[PDB]
Amino acid sequence: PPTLPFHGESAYRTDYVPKPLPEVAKPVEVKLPPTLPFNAQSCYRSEY
Amino acid sequence: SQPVFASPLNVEKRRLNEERALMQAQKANIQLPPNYGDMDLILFPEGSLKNSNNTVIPQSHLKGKSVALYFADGADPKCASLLPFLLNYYRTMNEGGANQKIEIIFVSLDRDREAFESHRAHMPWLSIDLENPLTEILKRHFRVMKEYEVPTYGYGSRTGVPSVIVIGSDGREAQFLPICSGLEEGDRALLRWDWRNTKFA
Repeated sequence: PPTLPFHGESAYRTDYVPKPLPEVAKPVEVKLPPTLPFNAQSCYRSEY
Repeated sequence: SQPVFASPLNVEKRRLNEERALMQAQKANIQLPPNYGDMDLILFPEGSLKNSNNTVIPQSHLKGKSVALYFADGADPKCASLLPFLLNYYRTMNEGGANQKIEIIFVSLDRDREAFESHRAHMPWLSIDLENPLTEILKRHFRVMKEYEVPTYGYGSRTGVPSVIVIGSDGREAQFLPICSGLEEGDRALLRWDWRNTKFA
């Protein structure tokens, strides 16, 4: 009599295949608002 | 080495990429053997794909599309049941849009050229002929067997024909559509095919 072949693969080795890594290199760039000039002056030095 | 290592296609990948790394090292602190992400191949050579009425179409025309390999037989009753549904999915998804998004590439389990052509006349998407070894090394790559007749390297049957495998650029299986698989839900697995993430870069 012939010998039947052995097909079979457990659930772990069917769907817990090593998966591709998620692509990540995403820093968050922040822009510093430029400082305003100090246009303010005192009373004594303004009038006297 | 995705989804498997011991494929003829991945053997060819490793040999070509790593001998390129070797000649680069001889020409020049480079890694031996090279990393799998750094391995790059050409999945389809210039004479592989052919659209309807037999004009050559190259790989680089598949850019920006979700491409799925249709592994199919002609006399199989699942295949006969599944072919019109993948036709309507193809037609409606490529009509509902200003850009073509899905592509299908057939490789065959027909016995001979007459069965290949009789099946091929009913499929408008891209196809790969039966004589070139690509239509065999793709099945050895993606674990699809008719029966246990290939020399198998401790594989299991990932699927029986029919199958559709959404593929990537480097041969990595992007996703499986489970017609005859662990979910066994046939002729409705086409709805699980997404086209946002699985692009052919």
